[PDB]
Amino acid sequence: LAFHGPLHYQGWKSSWDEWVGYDRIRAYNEENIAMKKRLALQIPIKLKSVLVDDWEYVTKDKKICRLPADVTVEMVLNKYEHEVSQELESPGSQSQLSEYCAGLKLYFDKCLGNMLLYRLERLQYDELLKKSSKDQKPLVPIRIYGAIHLLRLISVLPELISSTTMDLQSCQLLIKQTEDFLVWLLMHVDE
Amino acid sequence: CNECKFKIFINNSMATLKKIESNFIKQNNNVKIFAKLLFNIDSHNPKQFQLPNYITQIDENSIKYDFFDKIYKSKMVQKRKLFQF
Amino acid sequence: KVWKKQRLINKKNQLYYEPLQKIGYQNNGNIQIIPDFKITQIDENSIKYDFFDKIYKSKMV
Repeated sequence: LAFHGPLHYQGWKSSWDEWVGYDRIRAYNEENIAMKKRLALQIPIKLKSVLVDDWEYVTKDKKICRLPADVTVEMVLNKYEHEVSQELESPGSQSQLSEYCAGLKLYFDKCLGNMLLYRLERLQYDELLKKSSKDQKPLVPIRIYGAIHLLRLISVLPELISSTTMDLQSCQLLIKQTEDFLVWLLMHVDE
Repeated sequence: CNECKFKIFINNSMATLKKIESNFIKQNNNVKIFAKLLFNIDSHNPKQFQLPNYITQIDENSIKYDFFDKIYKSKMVQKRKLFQF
Repeated sequence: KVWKKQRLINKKNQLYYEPLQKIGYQNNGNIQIIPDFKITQIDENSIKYDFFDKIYKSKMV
């Protein structure tokens, strides 16, 4: 059990000690001093006509016609902490809502350009990125994107969730909160 | 391309065994559920829409303030549950 | 249930670390504090958060 090559440097005099703090790698005595110097899952079906409705509605209509869209994700994400965080969740910590909401905002801040787009929607993003580059400001997709694509976003997470090497009860909790949002949007059909 | 940049940056000869995302969590805040999929966002090329036929100092202060806010919210929900009970 | 610990593992490849989730991991103990036999890099915030969550869960009973 030594941070350096296993054998204080054993087998040496006392005037060689050093106890500084740096990176520590064992590597089996550097492969035994280089051989002694070289010998010397899917979302449940509850109210899912919406996906087949907007699947054919993006071929020619792209589900949005106004560039400064009045629908924003900030307000519908703020209502989560004021409506069902104090109602459905058990008493305790609101981490399972607030942490996921912050992660969702950070994911939406960079999800554009890597899938989740259609050809005319790609042209829409291209035109907004040229029109937003005239003042060298960062592109915030919160004020100019609707909440319609949030359902397709949370539907396109699950098959890439298992694409990385990570544990299963994480998937269980992820689909648990996915069930929570679909329960939330069961009655909120106007949004 | 993003895959080209990933191949020319890491996949060629540098940090193949060492995980770049290992020290990612030391500077990122308010992201805990998914961190592994954020690293390999350039290793996969994008694609068009398809559908299957089946269908730490300042971070410590920030999380301390978040914990204080959640404690006050827990007290408020305790008041709410004793009111509704 | 007995839970007779796991009596530690040497510094070879058998000792595997993967920190992913801090709330509700249900890792049955066997943790260590940082600033197969699965162990998590738990810290003060995660232990204190899950302890508070459990005691707020159990106070109905």
